[PDB]
Amino acid sequence: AADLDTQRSDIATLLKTSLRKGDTWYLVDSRWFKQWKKYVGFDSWDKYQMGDQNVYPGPIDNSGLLKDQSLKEHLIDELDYILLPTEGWNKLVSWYTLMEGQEPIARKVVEQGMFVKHCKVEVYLTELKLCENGNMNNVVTRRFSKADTIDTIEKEIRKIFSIPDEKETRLWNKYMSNTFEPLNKPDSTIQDAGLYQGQVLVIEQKNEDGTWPRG
Amino acid sequence: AADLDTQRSDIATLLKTSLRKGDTWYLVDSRWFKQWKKYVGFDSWDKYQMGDQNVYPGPIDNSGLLKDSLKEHLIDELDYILLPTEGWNKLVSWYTLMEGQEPIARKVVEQGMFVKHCKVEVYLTELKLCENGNMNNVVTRRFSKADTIDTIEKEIRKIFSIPDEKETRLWNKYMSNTFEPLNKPDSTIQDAGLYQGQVLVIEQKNEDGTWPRG
Repeated sequence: AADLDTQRSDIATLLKTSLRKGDTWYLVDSRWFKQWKKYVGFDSWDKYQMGDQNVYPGPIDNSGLLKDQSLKEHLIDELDYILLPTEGWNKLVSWYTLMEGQEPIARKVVEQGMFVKHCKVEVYLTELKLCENGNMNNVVTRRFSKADTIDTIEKEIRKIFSIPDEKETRLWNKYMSNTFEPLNKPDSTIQDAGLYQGQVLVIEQKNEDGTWPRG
Repeated sequence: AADLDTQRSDIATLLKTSLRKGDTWYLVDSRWFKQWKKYVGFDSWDKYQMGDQNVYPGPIDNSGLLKDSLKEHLIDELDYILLPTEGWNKLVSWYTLMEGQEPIARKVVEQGMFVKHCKVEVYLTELKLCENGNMNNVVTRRFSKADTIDTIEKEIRKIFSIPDEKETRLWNKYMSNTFEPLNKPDSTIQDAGLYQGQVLVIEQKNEDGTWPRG
């Protein structure tokens, strides 16, 4: 076995281990653990029997969490068991053994991705430079919120250059000199579209012909 | 004005005010704000000049933050602190706003952020799986809540030896015999509203190009 004081020290430390999707963690019946906590004096409120061999936990016993080898339903962490990382687990078995006729209870970490909405004070509105294929020198500046959509913008350009509700158009994002990317997701927000301060947007009007002025 | 102890504490809880989309907050130059702090004993480790005129902030001055009109790459907390409407008015009513100056009002914007939550998955989700032509031939698998409809379909395809060539579609079949189409391959089992013991049915397109269920 080990020094009783390092047993609690090391385990105390391993319990802090951070969850990494994929890693394997093991279950330990909360009852056995308590026998082990009492006997190692883990808690500052029950560290009064460490050493007593009448509170020797013996082999690790997980049978409480088991109906068959099959995990009882509605089990709650720190309630019916605690969890340990590969390391801290092996350390426990190498001090006490695993009660013959039982296989370890291994489970995996699951990661759930999600898009949270958070509020910030928009100190800088995104400043765009707007113009039209006809006259590239007539640049008009507008400031939008990052939460504003492309649609909100296209409609603003339309209004600025008095483009008819009935005329078809397309919108181009000018990322770098001589480089044009379409902006064809009306409902995309400025943030989601990756438009940044000072960016040039070019609107193109469809010819009375059907053809586009740019090709 | 108001006494220093209340100025400090008033402003202190106001700073903790919550960010609500559409709300208006006001910028204050850190230069002025650091002075106010010292003048009011805001920071507890720095109360030594509390009430000295040496550190009397003055009227509120944001000209540091302007060009001759907002300077770029200002940082929050470093160049400026932000105050709710009420906190602003208080400061103005205490030291007012320097002449030739307007407040710097900005609004709360809401924005997306991708975060990841992790846990030990103690109980996997059990599903029943079958091929549409054969309903009585049911096979159970246990999946992770993180698995996708696509990952599940692939698995089912193996179980029933459905060569890739065959196109397939997937259904959640309810006790009522309602067939719900699972047609978002990238939804996780959870995001797809799939639950322990539910029944999934894989349907193969006919050779002639028609679907069994139409």
